[PDB]
This record gives sequence, C-alpha cells and structure tokens, in this order.
Amino acid sequence: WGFLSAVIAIGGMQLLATMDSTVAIVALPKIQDELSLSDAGRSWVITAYVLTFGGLMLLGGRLGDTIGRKRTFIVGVMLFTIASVLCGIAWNETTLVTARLLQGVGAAIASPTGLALVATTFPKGPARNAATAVFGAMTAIGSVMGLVVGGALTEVSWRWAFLVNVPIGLVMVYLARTALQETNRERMKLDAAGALLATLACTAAVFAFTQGPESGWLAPITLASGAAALVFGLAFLIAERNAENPVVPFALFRERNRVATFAAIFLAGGVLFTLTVLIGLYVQDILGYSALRAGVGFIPFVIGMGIGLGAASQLVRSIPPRVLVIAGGILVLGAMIYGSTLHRGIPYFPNLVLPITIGGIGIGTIVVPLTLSAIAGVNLDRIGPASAIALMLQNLGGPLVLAVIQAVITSRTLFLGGTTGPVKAMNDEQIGALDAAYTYGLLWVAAVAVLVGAAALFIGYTSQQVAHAQ
Repeated sequence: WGFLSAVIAIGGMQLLATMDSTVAIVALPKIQDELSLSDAGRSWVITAYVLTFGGLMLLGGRLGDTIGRKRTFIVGVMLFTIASVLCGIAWNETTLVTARLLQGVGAAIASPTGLALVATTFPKGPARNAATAVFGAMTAIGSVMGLVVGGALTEVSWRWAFLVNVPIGLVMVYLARTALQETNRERMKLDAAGALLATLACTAAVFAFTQGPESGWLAPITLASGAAALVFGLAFLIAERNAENPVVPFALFRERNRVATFAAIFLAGGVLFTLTVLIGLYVQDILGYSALRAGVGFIPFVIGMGIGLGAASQLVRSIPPRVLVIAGGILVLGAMIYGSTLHRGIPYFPNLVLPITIGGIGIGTIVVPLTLSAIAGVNLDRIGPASAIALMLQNLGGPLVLAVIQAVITSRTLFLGGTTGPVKAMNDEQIGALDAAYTYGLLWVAAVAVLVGAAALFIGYTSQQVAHAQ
C-alpha cells in the first residue's frame, strides 16, 4: 500500500529537474519580451541553473550522514519551491538570476540524494527494480508534462509557466514528509577541505562547458576556464588522496566492472541527451508542429518508455544485464534506422509514431540496468558519492557529444547548402539539405550508440549479483 507513497515521493525530484529545464527553454523568448533581457540575458538565466546544478553536485552527493537523508531531500525541495515562486514574482534581471541560482542549488542538493534514497531504501530485489522503473517513468513524465505546460500556458503569462512547480512541489513535500522513512541514527562529519576544491573544480568545468558554444571554443575565456578546472581537479586529487572522508572515493574505481558501468552510463547519457535534443529541434523546426501538439505527439514516447521500462524491470532478474543493454542498443539502432528515412511532409502515422515508441522502448530497456548497476550494493559510506558520480557523468556526457554532433550537422548543412539563422532560414530549397544533415547527424549518433554498446559489453556484472536478491 505504501509502495507508491514511497516511490513517487522519492523519485519526483526528476519531475522538477526536467520540467524546469524544458519550461525555461520554451519560455526564454517570452521572458525576454517581458523583462528587459538580451540574448545574454536568457543565456545567463540558463547558465545560473547549470552552474548551480554542476558545482554543488559533488557536495550535494556528499551531504549525507551529516544533515541526513530525509531532511536533505526536504530542504532541497523547499529551496526548489521557494526559488521557483521567487522566479514567478520577479521584477528585474538580478532577482531572476538569484532565484535561478537558488533553484540550481536546491536541485543539486536534492537530485543525487534521490538515487541515494532509492538505494538506501528498497535494499535489493523486486523493490529496487520496480523503483528504478518508477524513476525512469518519472523523468519521462516530467519531461512530457514540462513540454505540454510550456506549450500551453505560455500565451497567458510565463509567471504561471514558472509557478506550476509550486503545486507539484508542495504535494511532493506532502508525500515526502508523510511517507519517507526517517534515517537511522548515523552521523559522520565531512572534511570540507577537499569538498570546496571539488565544488570549485566542477563549477569551473560547467562554466567552460556552458560558455563554449556561446562564443566558440577558440576564445581565451573557455581555455582559461578549462585550465583552471584542470588545476583545481589536480589539487583536489592531491589533497583528497589522503582524506578520511573523500568527496569522491577511489574504492569504487578499483573494480573493472564499476569503471565499465560508469563509462557506459557516461556514453549512454550523452547519446540520449543528443538524441532528444536532435528530435526536439527536428519536430519544432521542420515539421512545424507547435509545442501544444508536440506534447501530444511525444506522448507515445512516454508510453513506449513506460512499457519497455516495465518489461525490463520485470525480466532483469532472469537475464544478464549486458545482453539487456545490447538488446536495448539494437532496438534504438533500429529506431534510428527507421527514422533515417524522414522528410518534411511525411504522414503522421505510422511513419513517425512507430520509430518514436520503438526508441522509447529501447531507452527504457537500456536505462533500467544501467542505473540498476550504478548503485550495485556498495557500502553505505560510498553510496552517496556513487550516485553523485552517476548523475555527474549522466549530465556531463550530453553536451560533450552534442557539441561535436551539432558541429557535424552544421558542417553538412554548409557543404550541401544552407544558412544558419532564424526560422525558415534562406530560400526553402535548403530545407531538404537540412533534413539530410539531420539524418546524417542521426547516423553519427547511432555510431556513438554503437560505441556505447561496445563499452557496455565490458560490464562483467552478473544478473544474480546485482539485481535479483543480493
């Protein structure tokens, strides 16, 4: 009976974690029209979120056994809700930026603790797989609902588009306070000496990654940011190798299977984020369907992820995870093969819905065992850092591959013929070249997914080890 009141309560962080991002991406032009904001305005609006989501990632993950688990999650969602309502009640660029900074801080405090909590509770067995499936369906539902809300409630006012978090956040705090088990008495202080350095290094890395595409990688600013990040990481390792409670322990890095799983998660998250960004741009640019109907169109994506997620969570206990990841990669590869023959003006069904739902099934079947094996029954002192590492890699993989994939797409557009700019660009004869470039980039994404599968083949974890009982 309480299984639901636990699973939605724990996993609902991803709801806001994706809803806020999608809604902001949708409502950037409305906010620019409303408040006296330039392109750098919305640029820093999103930059604040990414900085406070990346920099506080490691410290947020380590913020356990010091403040607690349930209290950490509750303060995270409280900060998220307060920052969102401050975004709703805004009158200047500075207050909006401060609200976004607080939002990112709260999200970074809460999100790693989500995986830490779903690992601490539901020790091992059917509960863990069902909870991971709930996690995947949760992030999918959050994404689609964010798209729908951004499409629908934008013509009225963006204030509601940012305010919609407060009801969802409030009901989430209701379930979290009511139906989240209090942690046992286990207190342990953390050494901030390495923690501050790691936070600064992650902040510099996210700074460089965000400022790269804004003005190119050739500018000295991004090179200086990357150099600062590298020296900060070097100092962090130097001062952390002999730390009693390191932010990122090396104990999890002494097993080949764990390194393989982390590399697979990094590459798979990158390929997934690139895939969804590409499909979103394709739907919102060439097909011409606005977000109000784009949400309905992407509903089958969520249905496919749900069915594939349930299937994978059911059959993990009997089939090894490596072949499951390989089969999910094959299904996603087939989805890309089917979608490679896409042009403007194609019939809605079954030309488009079938590849989307196939991709959803594949994404679910690959995201069950990867996040099931990232938390592979480590000792409770490192489970938090392990979840923080998993989320950090999942977020970091995305832009790393998306930058090069979009560079390839733009190069193909230039070579075949086209212009980079606003909607409809140059004369309409280049839209076909743009679809060809998008399909070529899709094939490159498929090659990256092939690399993902090859790397995940190295995962030597057996199904009976981390999945079934212990």
